Amino acid sequence: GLPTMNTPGSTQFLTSDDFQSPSAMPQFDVTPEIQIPGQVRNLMEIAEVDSVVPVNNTEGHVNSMEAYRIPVRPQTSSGEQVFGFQLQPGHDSVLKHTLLGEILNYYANWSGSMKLTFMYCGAAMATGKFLIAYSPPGAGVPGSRRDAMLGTHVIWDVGLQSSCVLCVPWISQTNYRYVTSDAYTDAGYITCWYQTSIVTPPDIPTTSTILCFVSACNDFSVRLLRDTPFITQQALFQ
Amino acid sequence: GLPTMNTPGSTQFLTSDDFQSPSAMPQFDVTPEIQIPGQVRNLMEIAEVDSVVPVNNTEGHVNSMEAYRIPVRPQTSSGEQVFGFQLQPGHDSVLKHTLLGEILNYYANWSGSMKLTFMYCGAAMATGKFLIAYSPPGAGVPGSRRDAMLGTHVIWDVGLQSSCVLCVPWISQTNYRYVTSDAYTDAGYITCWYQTSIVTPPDIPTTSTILCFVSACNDFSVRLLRDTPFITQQALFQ
Amino acid sequence: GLPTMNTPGSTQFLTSDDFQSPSAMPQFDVTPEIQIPGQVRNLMEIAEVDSVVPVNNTEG
Amino acid sequence: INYYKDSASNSLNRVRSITLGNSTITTQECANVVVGYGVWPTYLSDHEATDQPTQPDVATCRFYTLESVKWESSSAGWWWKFPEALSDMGLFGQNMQYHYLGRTGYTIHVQCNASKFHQGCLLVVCVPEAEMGAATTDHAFNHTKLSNIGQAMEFSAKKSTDQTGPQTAVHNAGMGVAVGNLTIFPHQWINLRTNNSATIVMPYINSVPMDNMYRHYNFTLMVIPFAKLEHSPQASTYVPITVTVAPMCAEYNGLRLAGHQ
Amino acid sequence: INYYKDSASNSLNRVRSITLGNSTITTQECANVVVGYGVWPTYLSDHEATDQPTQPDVATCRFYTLESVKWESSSAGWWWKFPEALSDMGLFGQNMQYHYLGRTGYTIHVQCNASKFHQGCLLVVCVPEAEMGAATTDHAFNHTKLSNIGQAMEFSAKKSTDQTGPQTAVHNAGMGVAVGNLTIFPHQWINLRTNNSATIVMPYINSVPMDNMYRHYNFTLMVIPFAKLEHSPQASTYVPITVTVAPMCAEYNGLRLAGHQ
Amino acid sequence: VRSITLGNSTITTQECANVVVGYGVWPTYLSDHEATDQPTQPDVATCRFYTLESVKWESSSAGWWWKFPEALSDMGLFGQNMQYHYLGRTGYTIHVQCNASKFHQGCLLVVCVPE
Amino acid sequence: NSATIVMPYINSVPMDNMYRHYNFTLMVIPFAKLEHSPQASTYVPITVTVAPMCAEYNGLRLAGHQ
Amino acid sequence: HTRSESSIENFMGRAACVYIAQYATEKVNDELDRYTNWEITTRQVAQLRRKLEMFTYMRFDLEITFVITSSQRTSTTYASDSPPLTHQVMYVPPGGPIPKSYEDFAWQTSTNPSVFWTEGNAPPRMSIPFMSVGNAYCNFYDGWSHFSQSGVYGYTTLNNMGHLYFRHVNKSTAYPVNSVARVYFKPKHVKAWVPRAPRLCPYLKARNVNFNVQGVTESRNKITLDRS
Amino acid sequence: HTRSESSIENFMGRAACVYIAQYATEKVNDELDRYTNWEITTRQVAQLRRKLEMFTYMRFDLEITFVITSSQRTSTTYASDSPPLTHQVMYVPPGGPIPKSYEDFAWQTSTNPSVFWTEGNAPPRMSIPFMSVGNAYCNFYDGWSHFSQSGVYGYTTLNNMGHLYFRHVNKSTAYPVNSVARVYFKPKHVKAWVPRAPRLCPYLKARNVNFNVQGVTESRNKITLDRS
Repeated sequence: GLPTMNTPGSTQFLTSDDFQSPSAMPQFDVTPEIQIPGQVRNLMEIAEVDSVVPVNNTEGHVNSMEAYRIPVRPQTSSGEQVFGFQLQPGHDSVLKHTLLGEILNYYANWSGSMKLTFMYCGAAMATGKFLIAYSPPGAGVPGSRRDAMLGTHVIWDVGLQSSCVLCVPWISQTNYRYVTSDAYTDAGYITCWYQTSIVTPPDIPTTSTILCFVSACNDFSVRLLRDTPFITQQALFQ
Repeated sequence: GLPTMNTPGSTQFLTSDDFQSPSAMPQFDVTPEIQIPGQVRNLMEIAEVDSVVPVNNTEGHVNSMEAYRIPVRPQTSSGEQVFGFQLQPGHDSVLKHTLLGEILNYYANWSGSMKLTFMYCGAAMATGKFLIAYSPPGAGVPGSRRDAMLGTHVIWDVGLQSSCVLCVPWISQTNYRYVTSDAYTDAGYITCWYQTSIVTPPDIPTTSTILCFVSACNDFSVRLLRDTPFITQQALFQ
Repeated sequence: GLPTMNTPGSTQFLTSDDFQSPSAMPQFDVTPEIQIPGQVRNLMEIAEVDSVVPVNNTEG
Repeated sequence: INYYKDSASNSLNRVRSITLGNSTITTQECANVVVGYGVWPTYLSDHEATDQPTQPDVATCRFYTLESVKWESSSAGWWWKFPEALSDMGLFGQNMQYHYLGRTGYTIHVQCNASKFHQGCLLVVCVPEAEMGAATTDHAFNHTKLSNIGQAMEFSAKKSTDQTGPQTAVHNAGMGVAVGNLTIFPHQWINLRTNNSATIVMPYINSVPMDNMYRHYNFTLMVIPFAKLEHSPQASTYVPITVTVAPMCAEYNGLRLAGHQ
Repeated sequence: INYYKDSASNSLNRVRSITLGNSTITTQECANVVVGYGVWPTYLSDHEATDQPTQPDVATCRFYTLESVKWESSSAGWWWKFPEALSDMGLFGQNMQYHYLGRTGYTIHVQCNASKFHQGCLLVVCVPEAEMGAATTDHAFNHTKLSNIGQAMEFSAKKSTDQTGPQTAVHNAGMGVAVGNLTIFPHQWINLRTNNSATIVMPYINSVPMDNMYRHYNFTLMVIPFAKLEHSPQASTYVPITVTVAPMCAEYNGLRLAGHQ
Repeated sequence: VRSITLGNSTITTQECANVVVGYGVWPTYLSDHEATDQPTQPDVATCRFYTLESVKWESSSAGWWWKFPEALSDMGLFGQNMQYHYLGRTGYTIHVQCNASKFHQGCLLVVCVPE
Repeated sequence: NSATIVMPYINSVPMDNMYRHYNFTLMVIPFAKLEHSPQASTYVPITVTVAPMCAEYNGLRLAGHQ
Repeated sequence: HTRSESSIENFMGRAACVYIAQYATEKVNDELDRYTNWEITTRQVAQLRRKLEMFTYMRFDLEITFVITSSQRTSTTYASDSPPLTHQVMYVPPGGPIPKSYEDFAWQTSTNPSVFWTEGNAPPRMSIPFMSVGNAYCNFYDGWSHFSQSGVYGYTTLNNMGHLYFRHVNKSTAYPVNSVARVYFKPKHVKAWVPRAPRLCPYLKARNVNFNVQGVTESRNKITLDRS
Repeated sequence: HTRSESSIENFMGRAACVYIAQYATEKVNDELDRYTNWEITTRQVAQLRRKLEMFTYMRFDLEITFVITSSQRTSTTYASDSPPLTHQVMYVPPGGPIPKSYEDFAWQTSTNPSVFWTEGNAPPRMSIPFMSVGNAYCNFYDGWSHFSQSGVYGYTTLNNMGHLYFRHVNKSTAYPVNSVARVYFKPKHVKAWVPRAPRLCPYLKARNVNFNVQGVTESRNKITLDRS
């Protein structure tokens, strides 16, 4: 017959191989596909969808609904911090278990602009302004509003609109950042600051709630598929 | 020679494989094919053919010809049941050993309309009407003629015609039903009811016979070929 | 290289197989065929030829 | 792409009168004539060979009448084996002994009438190659217990215990199947309510073009009652069944001395 | 280049009024109507089969109002399972018992108003195939603890210890996920600052064209407060939430006696 | 011989004998000239052959009567639509069936008296 | 052996509440009485099979009929 | 709904075991024989037989695969080092000479198709064409072998395909080893004729259609169903 | 930035273990059984399950590869010389007959797809098409098996794919040898529908969605960061 020669790499099982195989049930008539709403062709179209971030994860708040509620209230000295978390999607224990972070944890690289949507769930007669800043990694994390006004910020007035959008841009020295973050590729810091105050009329409760949502913009991308470091089983589930 | 690489799945024997093989007797002259009547190209053309159903399979009637004879007779209160069986072709012990069921038992899926042909083998001077209903699975099996008139039925008068046809339609929530039936895919219930009575002149015997025939319509189809669960041998037949 | 897959029936010796094989003496010059009378192309052309039948085969 | 030169080495391909000679039958009300597996019995073509095939058309293709059989209440059924039941039948059987091979089609006309006050249903079926099993296993049966010379071999309601006979349990058809599945073979139901007769035209069914018509029963005719004959006791009792067979396009070859040793 | 003939053997591919029948809803200030996964509920096509599908258009597609629920401070959330909460609802539920299969879309209109001096945020979401886990593991629950006949099943703030009920921990949504990730399902946020209502139009979501509407909850409607209801103690206390569902393009088949045993 | 199909229901035996239609009028839907919202017409799930209880014909039988739409009260989805609705309108096709042998005799009058 | 009458809607109004008004009645009256031989079959049943035709409704409210 | 799995070629075209041959290296018993023969028949396994006997006449082409597996005989010691075993299957045509014993010269043939196989490789398969003197394979023959209607009644006279002879090519092993060769038949190019009723009663022998009596269907309690 | 590793076919199209079957040559214990069965499910390994259960409805085509490795049982002696072991995997369709024991005749099938493998070769793979009576694979079924809402609540009623039966083709070895066959599933041609939230709580069984309660995210010290 045709003289062949076995190259190295034959008779192996690469688990990510792409080879054909003989069918077990030949000439099988498959039932027809039909219209089912919500066909997903790509995992990034899931990461587009917003999901509310458990910012208030200070135990014991993580076992209840209070982890999603950021408490705001009138102040006596303006310019103080509401919340702030390291921008490590997939690694920081704030938004790692969100819908963006749980998709990111199946990979080892990420690159794209993130979008933070905030929503003031307060009284309709209550007003006030907030400064939502984002500082690039550099050195270091800012420690005041006068320090965290020199980067990228938006000034959200809750009297005008109930929802704000802070589009965190992609300002990096690489093309990709790792999910399990290190000192090489930091991504920066998100903070929020009281611009003026919360000014309410009487007969209004003194404590309110902001929810924070995370999603991915159209330039988001992933790479280097791996196993997720969340689920650990020992034996076969019976 | 040509550098090759063995993929996984080589040097195996899949018993449903489709591979060529060297011939043992080459250049062999085969005797010519001729005209023989009754060439079968498909197993469904056998399941088209009717076959009489052993409806009266109450032991000891299965060891004699009486299992194929459904006894009808004049009544004193109209609206009573003659026969009734669960529509499990291949699994119900009424028509599993028929010509449709023994073909269905070689598979694991079935889909199509069934056709029931009944034939009144009574006296020529005897008359009467029957209600042959079919109720979709739902809940549950009907228990009266007033209950089993609300589905699909035909009213067969044995004075006009000696044969009736009840075409059981395909009303299912899936594309296919299993042969070895379960609670997921029930197929319904066939019943028969006395519409009025059997009215004979004198000098006629008081007991008659209906035969029931089963076949398959043009929309019948099978899938997932397997071994039949009827024949069991231990050693090689010598 | 080209990914192959061994089907059943490989590495066997069917004695009525029809496969090529590498030559032992390559580029060998064969002496020419000539005219020899009585070339037989088929065994049936031998069975055409008559032969006398031992009908009287009663020993001895 | 095929690698080999032999096709064993490829992969898979994934009122009414019917006159025959000087004979006619009646009554047929233009009801039903079943023709075989869709094939009308014709003569052999020239592609199947093999001297000169002998075709006695008019003197053989005629309606022979067998012996009548009694349909009682406890009748299980009967069977005949052809071309053995037409053995001593006129000039059809004289041509069987003098010839080596034969080939024939049929038109079996079973007739059984009763009044309007009778009831019962017959199944007239034509089973080709009805290889019957043994009544007593591991003991082969004689040919006379399978089919005599034109004599109606009857079934039984229970199992047999004959050492050298066939197994005559009628709900197993004598073959090893269910008797209710016999409708794939060419057949016609006799209903005493509406039919009174049955006429099936059978072609030649074999794996060879011709065959010696002594050592191979080409097909059998089973007449099995499915609904038993019930009548009033003051009615008529003797209800006979009569089988009227005619050959169709009979051919023969191999003319030698008269057989069949 | 493909070597085989089966596709299993290939390689990888690398102000405003909404009227339905004799019913209308208010108030909608032309704010937002969410339609499903981008799909409006229509009737079934002819490609999916299967007799005649019954479509009682006007007498069924109308706004049914459920029982109202109290939104307190310590309210974890509630859920309803459809088509089980519309069981005893007019002529929608009479057609469910008499028919084998069914198919329907919805338009759920949840409405909850308060003053300008109130606060709190609701999440009105429509989860398809919300398979709930067990409260007590290795012990299956009853169906009455999943969904009663149109009765609002409520969540809890802590873990349950019921032996035959679902796990009603609201921060795990009763399913096994994080409750903050419920925004991929079709939903709308009720903000008492700016919304006061929510209207989602849901199509038919299943893996089959039709389905028996008793033994399969097609989807559920969860109403979960994320920001709790806080008001001044001198304000109004009773803040009710009302669910107004209407079927859309309901079809049925398999007409038999009334179910559902 | 002749089959009459309404929904998933058929009747037999009819030897193409006689079908009486009303006062010459076939039951149709209402026109737009008579008004009055939207009239509900459950076509297939209601227009089907319901079978009542059978009655014994003795020698000393004087006769029977049924009143419609009261005899179809608990009949499937026809009677469920009667309770939920204020007004209604329907035509009928009453099929009375009573067979006997050739050795019987007797004559019935099947009549439809309005009001 | 049978009788089939198709009846239209007969009333003085286009629609009517189908509880407090019997629109028509079906009388089955034997004029010649059923006589048979005593050795024949005795039970001779009569069966009524009615189907509605082009049924319409209006006025959708709660379930009646008080 | 393409009836693809209901065609004849999808129904019959699947490998199924037809005989299990057993042979050893040492003739401990008369039965192993140190070699084994098998006349070709398809009436010894019920599952292929019921597929074949739904039709009166077949015209199938054939593919024959063997799965030979070996296993050591039970002794007191097992430590050895042997070269791999070579097996030989010699298809003997009908009427040809047969091996009378081992070490015969009939295994060194000149026209009989034979195959060789060393253990560890792929299972050896060969193809056999339509082997008949007629125009079809008769699954049922309703007649006798002799013209006087005597001798043999059944399909056995028309089933004449030959023999398969299994042996070990290696002369001796240091400890005896039993080999088990499982013959697998895969029909192909199948044309069927005259469909027969499916067999009810389980088989009893291989050369006849003998049976014991059975009921047509297992029984139930009543003839009618009763529940609300 | 082509989103190539974020498609569904790159996400699911990778081999992952789904069951680890264990069977021996000697039935030392009831558990080995000398053979082993496995009803096909994808809810026994967490890593493939969390990939599958991000979508409500799947339509994946399948490829099944086995990695069978053997190892001797611990005895006092191990010196032997055996022919290579041959393994058999017989996919039994739903409702078909099962082997009741070893030496049964259900292993000598006629329609069940089976595969054979001698140790030392490439790992054997086969493909199985879309095996469903509906139009999708339901990863979650929110309902009951019976019409009266009883019996079984969950996805188990719609997961009906069959059994895999593992055995040794060789009859006997001179010392017992345990075989471990690791089934690997590789989805292909995957179409997904209705994306679900990713699972938070670790699984507990294979036939339900039961869970224990967990927090949504591990906690931190404060809500604000503080450094210059």
